[PDB]
Amino acid sequence: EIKIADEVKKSNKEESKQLLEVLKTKEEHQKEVQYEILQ
Amino acid sequence: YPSILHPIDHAFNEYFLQHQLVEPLNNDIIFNYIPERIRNDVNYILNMDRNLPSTARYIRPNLLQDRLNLHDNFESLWDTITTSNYILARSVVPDLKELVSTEAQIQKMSQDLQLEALTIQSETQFLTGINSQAANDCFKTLIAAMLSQRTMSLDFVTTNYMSLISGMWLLTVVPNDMFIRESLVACQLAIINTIIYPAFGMQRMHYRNGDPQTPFQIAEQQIQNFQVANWLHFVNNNQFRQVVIDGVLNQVLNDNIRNGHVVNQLMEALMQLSRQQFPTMPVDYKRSIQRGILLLSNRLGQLVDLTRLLAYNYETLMACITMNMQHVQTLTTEKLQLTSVTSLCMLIGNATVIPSPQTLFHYYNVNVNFHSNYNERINDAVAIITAANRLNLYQKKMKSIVEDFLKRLQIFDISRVPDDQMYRLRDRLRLLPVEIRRLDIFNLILMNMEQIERASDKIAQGVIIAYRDMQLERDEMYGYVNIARNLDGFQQINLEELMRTGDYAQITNMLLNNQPVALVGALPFITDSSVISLVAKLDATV
Amino acid sequence: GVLNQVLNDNIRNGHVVNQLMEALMQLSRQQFPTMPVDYKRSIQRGILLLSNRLGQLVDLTRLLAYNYETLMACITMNMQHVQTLTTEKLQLTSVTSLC
Amino acid sequence: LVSTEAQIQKMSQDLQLEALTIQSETQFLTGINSQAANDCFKTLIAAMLS
Amino acid sequence: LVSTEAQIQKMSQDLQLEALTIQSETQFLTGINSQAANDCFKTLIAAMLS
Repeated sequence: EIKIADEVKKSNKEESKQLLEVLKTKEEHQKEVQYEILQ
Repeated sequence: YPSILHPIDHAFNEYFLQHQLVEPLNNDIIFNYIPERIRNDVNYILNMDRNLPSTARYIRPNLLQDRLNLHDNFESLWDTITTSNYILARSVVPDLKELVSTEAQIQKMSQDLQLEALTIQSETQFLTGINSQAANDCFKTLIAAMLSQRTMSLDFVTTNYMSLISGMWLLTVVPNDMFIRESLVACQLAIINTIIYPAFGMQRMHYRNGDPQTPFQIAEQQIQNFQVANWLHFVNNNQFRQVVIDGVLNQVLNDNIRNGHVVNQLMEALMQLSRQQFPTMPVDYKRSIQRGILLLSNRLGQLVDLTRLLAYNYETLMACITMNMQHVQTLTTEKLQLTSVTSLCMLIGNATVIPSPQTLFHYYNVNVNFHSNYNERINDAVAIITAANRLNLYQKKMKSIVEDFLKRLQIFDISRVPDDQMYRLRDRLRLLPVEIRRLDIFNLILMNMEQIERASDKIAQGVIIAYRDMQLERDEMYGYVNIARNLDGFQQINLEELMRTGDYAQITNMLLNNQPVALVGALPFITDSSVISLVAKLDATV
Repeated sequence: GVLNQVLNDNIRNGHVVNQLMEALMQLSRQQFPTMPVDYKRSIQRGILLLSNRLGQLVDLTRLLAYNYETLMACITMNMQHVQTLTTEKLQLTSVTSLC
Repeated sequence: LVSTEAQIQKMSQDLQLEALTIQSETQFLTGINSQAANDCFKTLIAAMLS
Repeated sequence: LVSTEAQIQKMSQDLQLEALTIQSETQFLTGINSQAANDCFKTLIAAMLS
């Protein structure tokens, strides 16, 4: 569940998918550090 | 035409004939009925297909400004009116056209920002709220608010520095007096702390909450740079110019905003920030800021033209206003997301959008109808009020009348209004004069009401008592009658005074001792037609 | 022949409340120099509420005084002032309701 | 008397407490009802008469 | 107070944290929870009183 427009999610351009992968990685890093702190 | 009439009837009919409201009509009056500015606007062309005769007529409205001053201590009703006009204005602002695609812009933004995946950055949040439907939301919010003169707040976050940057454009092309204080104080404070003072090594800031001076004021007189100080000077001293035009007050922009030149000083300022190392703070902070403001530098020309477009549509829609557009802070605000401001500032280009003349005529007719109805209902209320006062109606509570005045203004809910506002509003309405039609009709009633009350052979205007064997009059529609038509000599007692404060001591003393007296007030009576009732003195048994 | 604790005759007629609302309009119009604004505004507007209840509070004061004196007339014993031990409570919410 | 609710809406929207960050949100507009105003009206007069 | 994770995002972003680097900025985020702050706030005053 990402906070970005429909036409970027469904965009079959490469830069859009690269962006989405980057952002997912950002999210998961943040979650890793939060989970650590809570541990 | 011939007619048969009583003189009162003739008075009223003749007044109806002479003082009827119609005016000859022709195409010149069709033009001149349109506002000046729109005819004088070269972008609009106007024709027609008819030639109206001298036979034609038209009725004119009453576009007289507010006699009641609802912009003073009736702030709830003013909030209502202001909201109503705001959400009307939203309905007529154009929808933007040929916007930039969201992905086409997000890709440029992302490659300009070099978004590393592994490491954490403040720079991802700049992509927050870049859709369309926010660009139009801001474009439709700002103008509608400036037209309605409805204040609006700023909801935002202290980590999306792009919001703080776009706030600069905002606070240029929109006066600080248009917002509510605490919100833009927070915005200015964020901006000062995180773009400006670190860009000159100044202290972070020490801002007191209820400080009278907003942060951009005492920032104007700490830093040492001409560009930024001039920018701040414009911001702090930007405010609407009041000016009365074609009968209506107008809140006009600087005319340095109507052309886009403010944006050039804003660019000067942002560039003189880009050329500053941040000695206090690390490389990545500076990197973030300078990227964030390159994103707006590269949109400079679009911003210039956007500002021009906003000002243009604002004045163009302003031309279609009839009620004076007072500037007072409202109770309730409109939310404004700075993410939408970012979206507008970023997604815009090569597409002018102008209000169709149909939207303009609609936004004019709506306000005209509301304004005429406001004035006419005021006249109604003032008429009945002045008439109840001049008719000495002292038991009448003037509250239902204000309900009838507000129900007819079809935007207010009276089920949840107080009952003291009605009497304050009454206190204002008493001061207003009456129009001519109603006043003249009333004055025709006043000089003739007594003569009407003489008729209606059901009540009589008083009864005399005089213990003396007086004579009956030789009237010819009757025969002999116990009638009087002067009431002179024998003194008189009013009955409403006696029915208010029961003091029957006077009348009782006068009746028991058989003193002559008259009794004055509408009283019934029976027609007795027997001489045997006369000889026996029965009219003294009552 | 009976003692009586009477009022001022600038209260029995409601005229002093005009002075009150003058003071309250002034307090409305002021800057609260050190104060926050979201709280300043609410205070000013809550003041304006009673400043709009002017005539109604004149009416209240006059009615109150009238009923008090009419009932005072129906007293036979001297009515004297002493600080009593126990004390009737009065909730200012109730005075707010009345005003 | 005036509609209580008509004063409650108005006071709520004029004071605008939800905008604030204080802890008297419901507690301001308590006792505003009738059966409080008549109580005070009686209490003042009785206490001055006694 | 300010929320804790709300503060951890701001701290992470002001302390730009690389996923694959054993650097000392991570330890800055340790023990930042609420109710440690109440513990200190009570401890200090209670000691300076006692």
